[PDB]
Amino acid sequence: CKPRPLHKTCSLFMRNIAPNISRAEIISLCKRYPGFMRVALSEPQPERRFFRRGWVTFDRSVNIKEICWNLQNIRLRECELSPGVNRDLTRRVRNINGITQHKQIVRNDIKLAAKLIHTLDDRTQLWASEPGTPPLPTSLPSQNPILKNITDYLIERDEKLIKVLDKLLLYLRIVHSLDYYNTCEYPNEDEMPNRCGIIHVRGPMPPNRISHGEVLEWQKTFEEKLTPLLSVRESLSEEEAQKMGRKDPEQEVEKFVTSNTQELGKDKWLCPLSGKKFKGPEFVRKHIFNKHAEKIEEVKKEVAFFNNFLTDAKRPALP
Amino acid sequence: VMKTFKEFLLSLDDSVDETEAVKRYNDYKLDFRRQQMQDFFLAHKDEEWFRSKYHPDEVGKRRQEARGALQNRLRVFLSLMETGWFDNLLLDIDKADAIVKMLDAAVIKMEGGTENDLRILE
Repeated sequence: CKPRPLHKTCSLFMRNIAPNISRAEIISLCKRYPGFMRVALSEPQPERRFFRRGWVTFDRSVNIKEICWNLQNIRLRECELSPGVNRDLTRRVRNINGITQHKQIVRNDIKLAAKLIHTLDDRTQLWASEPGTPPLPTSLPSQNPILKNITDYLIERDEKLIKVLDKLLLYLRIVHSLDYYNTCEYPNEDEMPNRCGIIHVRGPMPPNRISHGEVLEWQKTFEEKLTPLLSVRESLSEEEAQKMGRKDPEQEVEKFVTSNTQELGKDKWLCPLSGKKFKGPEFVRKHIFNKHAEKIEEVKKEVAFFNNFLTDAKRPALP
Repeated sequence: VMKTFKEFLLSLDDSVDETEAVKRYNDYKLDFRRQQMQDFFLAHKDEEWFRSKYHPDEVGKRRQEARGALQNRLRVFLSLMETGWFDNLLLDIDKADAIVKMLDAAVIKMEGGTENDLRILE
C-alpha cells in the first residue's frame, strides 16, 4: 500500500469571523473544496467586537492558493472573511536558558511536572476505569505508568534522571498540549493545522560555572510562571450571586406555568402551548407537567444558562 | 457609558451626607453592572461561542468532544512508548531533528496513521 504524509497539511487563515457566524456555516462553506479536513476558531476578542480568527486546514495535496483566491470575497451573513495562505512552521524546536540541564533544577522540574500531570489527569478524568459503566466509590482510576516510582529518583548532570523527566514533559506536550519549558499551553491544538507544532527544549551547556544564586533565581522564576496554568475557574460568592440577581430554577418554572394559564372567561382556561381548553386553574397546571414535560425542563436549562454566566468571575463584557 | 463619582452626587443635592455618599454610589455601581451584565446576556444570547461556554447542553458536548480527542492523544503517546520513539530521545537542541521526526510520527498516528504511514519519515 501507498504510505501517506499525514503530518503535512497546508491551510488557510481567516481574520474577521463575526460571532453570529456558526462553526457549521464555515465547515459547510469549506466542505465543497475537496481535500478539506477541519476548521478551528480562536477565543473571541472583546476589544474587536468579539470577532474570531479562524484556521481552515486541508490535505497537503491541494492548490491552497487557488482555494484562497476562490474563497476570497465570500461573506457569511454580510461579513467578509478575507482569507490568506497560512505559512508553515519553520522554527519548530525552540530553546531556553541552558541552566535547565543542571542537576538541582532537573530534580525540581520532575517534582513540578509530576504535580502538573497529577492535576491534569484528575481534572480531565483521563484514566477512567471502564468509562461506559457508571462510577462506583470502590472503583479507582488506572495509574499513569510514567508516575510509577518517580520519588525513588528524587530522593536516593545525570542521564537516567533526565530520561525520567523527558517522559513526563513529552507526555504533557503530546497529550495535554502543555509546553513545559516555555510555561505555556496551546489549548486548541487538535483543531489547528499543526496538531503538535512548537516544542521548547533545554539549551546548550552554559560556558561559565553555574552559580548557586542563579540556580535558585531560575527555580523561583519558573514556578511563578507555572502557577497561572493551574488556574481554577473562579466562582463568585453566594451573596454576590444573589446581589447581582441569580435566578431560581423552580421560580421561573412557576412563572412559566402562571403565564401559560390565562383566563378567557368564567370556568374557561387556555394554555398557548397546546391550545386545549380546560375548566379550572390547576387543570391547566396538571396538563403542562404531563403533556409538555420536555418544555418545563428546557426553561430550567435557560435558567442555568443565565446562572453559569453570572457564576463566572471574569465574564465576557464590554471594555 | 458609566457615570463618574461626581456625576452621581449631582443628582441628590438635598441631604448630602459624608458616609451615605459612598453607600448610594456603590449601590448604583452594583445595579449599573447588573443591567450591563443583563444587556450583554440578551445581546450575545444565541451566539455559538457564548452558548458553548455556559449553556448546560452545549457545555456537556464540548467536555465530551475534548475528552474524546484527548484520549486519542493518550493512545498515540502510549503507542509511541511501546513502539519505541522515546528510547534515544533527549530534549536538547543536539537532537532537534529527532524531536521533529517524533512529533511528525505522533501527528501521523493522531490522524489514524498506520505503521506503514510512518515509513515516509525515513
